[PDB]
Amino acid sequence: WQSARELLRDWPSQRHLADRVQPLRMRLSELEQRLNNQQNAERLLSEFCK
Amino acid sequence: WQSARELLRDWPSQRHLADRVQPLRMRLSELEQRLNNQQNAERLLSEFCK
Amino acid sequence: LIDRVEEVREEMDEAQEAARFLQQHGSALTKLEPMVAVLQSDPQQHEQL
Repeated sequence: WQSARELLRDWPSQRHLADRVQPLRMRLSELEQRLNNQQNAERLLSEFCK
Repeated sequence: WQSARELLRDWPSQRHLADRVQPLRMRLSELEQRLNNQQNAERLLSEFCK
Repeated sequence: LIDRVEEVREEMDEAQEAARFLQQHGSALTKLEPMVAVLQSDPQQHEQL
């Protein structure tokens, strides 16, 4: 009884949160460019300082 | 009976999603700032085109 | 042109409505949830039942 209640507790949450996957895809892709460009500019500045 | 059943069905979802208000709040704040940046740099871009 | 602000703002409307309602009735819902089935048994309907 208790376990099943916990399962059906999660189930609403499960679908609701899984809906967000695709937004998260674009989010992660977009932040990747932050990573990449930060690294690139780090190059550039180090090369200049040299 | 039926209305109560539906209420207790939806109530989980409400709890699941309520916590995200602030996670949502910073999210939209940052997103809207980004859109403002888009608009602003767009105006600058158009002024360059001029 | 994503303009996600529409979607996230709508999500905020939903989530803050939800928090408001939870504050509004949270105790009431918690008190009802243990004995919800009683709603199916009206005392006279119990005898006709």
